Amino acid sequence: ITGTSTVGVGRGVLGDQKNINTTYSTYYYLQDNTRGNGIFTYDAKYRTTLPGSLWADADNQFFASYDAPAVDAHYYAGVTYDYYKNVHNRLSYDGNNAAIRSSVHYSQGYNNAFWNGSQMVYGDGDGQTFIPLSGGIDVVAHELTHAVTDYTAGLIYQNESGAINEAISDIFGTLVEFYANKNPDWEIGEDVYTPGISGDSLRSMSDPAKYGDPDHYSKRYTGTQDNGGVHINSGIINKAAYLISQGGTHYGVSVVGIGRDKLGKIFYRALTQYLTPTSNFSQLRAAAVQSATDLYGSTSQEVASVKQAFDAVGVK
Ligand SMILES: [Ca+2]
Ligand SMILES: [Ca+2]
Ligand SMILES: [Ca+2]
Ligand SMILES: [Ca+2]
Ligand SMILES: [Ca+2]
Ligand SMILES: [Zn+2]
Repeated sequence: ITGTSTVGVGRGVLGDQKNINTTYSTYYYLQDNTRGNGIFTYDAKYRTTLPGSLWADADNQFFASYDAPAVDAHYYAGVTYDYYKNVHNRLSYDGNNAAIRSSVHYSQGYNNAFWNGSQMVYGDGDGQTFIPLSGGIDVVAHELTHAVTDYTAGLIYQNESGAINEAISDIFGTLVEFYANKNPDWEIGEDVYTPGISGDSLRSMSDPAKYGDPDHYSKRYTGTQDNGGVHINSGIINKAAYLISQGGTHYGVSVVGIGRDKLGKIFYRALTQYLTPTSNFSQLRAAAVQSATDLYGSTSQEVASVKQAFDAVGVK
């Protein structure tokens, strides 16, 4: 990890070639010195001990199929870092250029990725439900957005707070996907979910109900599974964010879209200035309204659209 900065080349999960920032010191390591205090990618070697070994490669070429998840975790973490820096003027997830660490090849057949409070972790999937999860830029950015949330609002991962936490990760995962401008959509995980099946995804922001997730507060899940429905009730907020950006009429309520850039600015402000660990949906609405008010004025279209969107999904 002390060495010379260089640039290697490899192929990612989906077979695309990309340049990656590496560090040379006997081996070439997946250590990007160009961004903050660095982006580091580790090999968990099919175990669950973390972080594993800093990824070392003999020739700075990453075309082996074992390499692909590392390439994409390393690259997409850099893209995510760039999004936050360039769009929101935020230096890494803590605002002080904290090193970003990811481990790939976690466990065997593991159909998930997560932020664990210290680092990102990516399974390879079982090859049927998922292919390696770092192949999805929205997934990567979703996970690194959990780190942002943890250092800012600190939304507890349960019940309504947790659903907001999840939605924020989907929202910013999608915004990063649009920033990178590679096949962007309002779906989550499409690139890595069900390689056998075209056109599906893990979750939809444009139509959460496509996969049985609620799109109105009246349909919220009230039981105990999934920490009180954090991945289920996120759909209510996701739909609201989609409406703020894109517009539409939902349960008879019409929303004029204000676009993705303003969506991002409003929700970033809400997250960093107004939300707290125990914020519920009604407080999110208030925070988003206040944020839009701060940015655009109390009689703006932007404020009106935020109100309309939350009315559309039944959040007062
Ligand atoms: Ca190599
Ligand atoms: Ca091997
Ligand atoms: Ca996409
Ligand atoms: Ca997507
Ligand atoms: Ca699929
Ligand atoms: Zn999440």
